[PDB]
Amino acid sequence: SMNPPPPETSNPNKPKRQTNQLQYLLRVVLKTLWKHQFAWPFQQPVDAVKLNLPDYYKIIKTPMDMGTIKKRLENNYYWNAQECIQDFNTMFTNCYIYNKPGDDIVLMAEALEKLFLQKINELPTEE
Ligand SMILES: Cc1noc(C)c1-c1ccc2c(c1)[C@H](OCCO)N(C)C(=O)N2
Repeated sequence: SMNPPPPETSNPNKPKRQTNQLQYLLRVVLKTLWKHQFAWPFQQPVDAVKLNLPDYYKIIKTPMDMGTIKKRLENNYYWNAQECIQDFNTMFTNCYIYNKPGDDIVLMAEALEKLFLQKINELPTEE
């Protein structure tokens, strides 16, 4: 029923870094997806109470959303690009797992992912 606490977006005991790749992830990748017309359902954790989806957090045990990702990048939560790329993949994967292959939300995720894969194809090599 109730929503779980959201994923953490800072942690005093987790080592922080900024790499040119993480800068690219925030400035080009996140920026491009965030502003997209299909971004809004992904800009914050799935609110399963408000959506009336009691099974969401019985099914999805590794939630992720772009709001969480944006804050992680802003806080320099990550050590490397892979951690961030992983968060995006988890977000898309959760969507494809919970929802049916027809669904608008799935089609939305697919277009965002297609864009994601384009931008990530041009990730710079490290400075
Ligand atoms: C993301 C995600 N992954 O699995 C689910 C379910 C979502 C999701 C999150 C928020 C919303 C919706 C779906 C839903 O559909 C949005 C597209 O119609 N809706 C009507 C809405 O108001 N917000």
